[PDB]
Amino acid sequence: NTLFDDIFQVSEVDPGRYNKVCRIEAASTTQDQCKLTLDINVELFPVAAQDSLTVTIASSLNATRSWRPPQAGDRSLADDYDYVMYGTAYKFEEVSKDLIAVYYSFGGLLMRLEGNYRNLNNLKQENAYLLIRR
Amino acid sequence: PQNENARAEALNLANTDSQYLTPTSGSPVRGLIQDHISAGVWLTSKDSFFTREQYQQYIYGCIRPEDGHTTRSKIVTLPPTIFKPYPLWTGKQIITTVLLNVTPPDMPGINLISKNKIKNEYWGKGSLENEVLFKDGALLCGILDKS
Amino acid sequence: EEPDREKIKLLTQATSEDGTSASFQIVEEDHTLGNALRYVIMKNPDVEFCGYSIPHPSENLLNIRIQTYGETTAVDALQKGLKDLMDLCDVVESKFTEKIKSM
Amino acid sequence: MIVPVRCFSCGKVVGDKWESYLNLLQEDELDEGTALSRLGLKRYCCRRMILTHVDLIEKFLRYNPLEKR
Amino acid sequence: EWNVEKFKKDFEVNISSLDAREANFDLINIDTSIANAFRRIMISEVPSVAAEYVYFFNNTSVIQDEVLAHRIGLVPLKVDPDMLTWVDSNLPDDEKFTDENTIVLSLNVKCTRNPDAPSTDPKELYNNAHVYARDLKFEPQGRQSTTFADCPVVPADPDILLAKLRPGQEISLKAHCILGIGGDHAKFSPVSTASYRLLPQINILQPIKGESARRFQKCFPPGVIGIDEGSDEAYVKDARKDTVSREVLRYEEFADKVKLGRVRNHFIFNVESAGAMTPEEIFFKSVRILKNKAEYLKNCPITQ
Repeated sequence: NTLFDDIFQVSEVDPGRYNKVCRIEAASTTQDQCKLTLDINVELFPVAAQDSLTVTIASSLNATRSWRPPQAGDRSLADDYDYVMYGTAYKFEEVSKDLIAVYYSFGGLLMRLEGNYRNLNNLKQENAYLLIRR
Repeated sequence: PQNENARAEALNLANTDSQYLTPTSGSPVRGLIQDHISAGVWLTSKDSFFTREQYQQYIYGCIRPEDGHTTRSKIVTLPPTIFKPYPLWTGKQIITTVLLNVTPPDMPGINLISKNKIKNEYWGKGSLENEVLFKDGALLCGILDKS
Repeated sequence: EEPDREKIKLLTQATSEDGTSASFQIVEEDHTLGNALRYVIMKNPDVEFCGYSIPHPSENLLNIRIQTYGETTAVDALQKGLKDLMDLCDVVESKFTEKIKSM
Repeated sequence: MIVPVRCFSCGKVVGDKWESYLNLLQEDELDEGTALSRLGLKRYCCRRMILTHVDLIEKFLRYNPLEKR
Repeated sequence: EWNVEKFKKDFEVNISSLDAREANFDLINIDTSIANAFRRIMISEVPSVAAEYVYFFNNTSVIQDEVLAHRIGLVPLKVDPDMLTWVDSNLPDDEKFTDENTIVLSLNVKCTRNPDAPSTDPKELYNNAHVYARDLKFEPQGRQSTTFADCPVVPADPDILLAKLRPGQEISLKAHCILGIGGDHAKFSPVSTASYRLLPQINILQPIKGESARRFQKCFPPGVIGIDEGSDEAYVKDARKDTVSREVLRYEEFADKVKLGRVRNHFIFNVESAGAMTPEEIFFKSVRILKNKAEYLKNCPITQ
């Protein structure tokens, strides 16, 4: 099930002493409170500045057991996007009144959200798939 | 030594596992030394990405179930942190897997907030690779050092 | 006749009840065959885990470990791998024979 | 002493090239760089085996206990 | 997905040069683990013939006995392997060296003084002052006087200087030459260097035509980069000629407009020879050792 969905607008792409990973600052286009900080593998999914990415956070992909490499005949929620990660939430922080930051770690590639209403669906789970299109 | 009274003392009282902390001030005296320090700054880095044949080879290169390293008799692994464009594992996710296989199964993972020796400015803008975070036995942040 | 039962040896302490997960130990081997055989076993869509390992450099012993998903034991996946590495050296021999005669 | 039969790093036979080398320097008056490349040594590991040999056997052979003087 | 038919369609061999001593060729679309195994066996597992036991009867030279035995072992003999069988190192010396395992070489040199007219060169001054590898004589023991009569045993490099003498000194030895592999000792290694390199890839990103191509010419070996105009401006003529020196990366004009990668499945093997076998033949002999190295495990009972 989808826990979060928005269209973000990349402002800054910073390499910063790395060869494969960039740090991505992205503000949203629907609300005015949610910013996005994200590390992506820029060798696999190249991002330039002033790009418009469709960031989705899902809970699973559309009764399985564990990860197993795909075959002919699979059918998943990842079939829509271009770049899927999988990580954990490790920190909640209320930035002010009516702002909540959630922090994600994708194996060491970090993500920080912001905004207010997401007590509805973002949780402290050990599992969140994260999907960027286009 | 030449009898079972002296074998039992050299395995339970004078063994190297009970000499981890020194009695002088309670500090640890055992740990890895030169190339292993300078490999953890490369392996637990953020550029370190490994494919499935690389990931599974590094886990069995260090952990043999035949020598009794595992606590499960079967090497368990983790899902990759990048699914779609090519399935890839991360070098911190290898440190997570080897703690998963050698620590006993019926306990919770380790929870630890420590630091490195390496300042955040050496990694670029906005990095948090000086805070070391273990959460339920998963290395989520920071490289690993002599510290 | 009588074969050589000292070469390949299934380590029964790390072999599961099903047979789907096993360990092997080969005498007088190193990275030469163990890396080439691990590559061919990992092209099986039924192998869940595979890796070779050399315990100490000073003895010539090669541990390889296969874990399948099921529906094929780790002995069946070892010998599909040795058969597909016999076949892979017949392709290299044929292309190199044809191309010396093509000069 | 005498020229090494093989090179230490590569393993090329090098021991057949010491008298050829001293004639490329003496007769042809080549420099050492051209003389090594006409002998077919071109890895720098195989170059230093002929380039840098001392040949002390010529200094040992003057002490012969089996002949007079 | 991977298969053996899917490997046969993509695999290519391009043979660059072939000679009696060295051989360059390419292996396209193969894995590094397989190509490292071919490089491995050629250095370490392809057997060859070299002197193993040396029996000095007299050695009154300057060179020590154990030093002179070591130098004889390193001499590459032009014996074809598969003419010999393998020795059996457990049953003792009265039963171990047969004529089908062993090739006997002998050396019998005496130095005398030459009566000459003149600080003079010792070829004109002593007799048999230098001992070469061509002074090793093949003694055809047993029934293999007729199967080595087609082509007798000779060193592959006959001008290897073994010893130097002065008059009064002599060397009388007799060496048994046996079959062995290069993992045991490096004298059995049939290759002077079996090695490969991976194909260099030079990715130009932005067009760097003009005089910024004339100085981009010079940051590479000469045949590597070409120029036509602003059209067909600066391109890779031959990305095989390049030594990966990274000389273009220390100029700030090109630090953004080029990359240096590799083509990962395209290997460039350079196989030389110590002399006994042609280098195209110890590549076949390597790819068949790896094949039999797997047959012997397939056809073997899984123990316990």
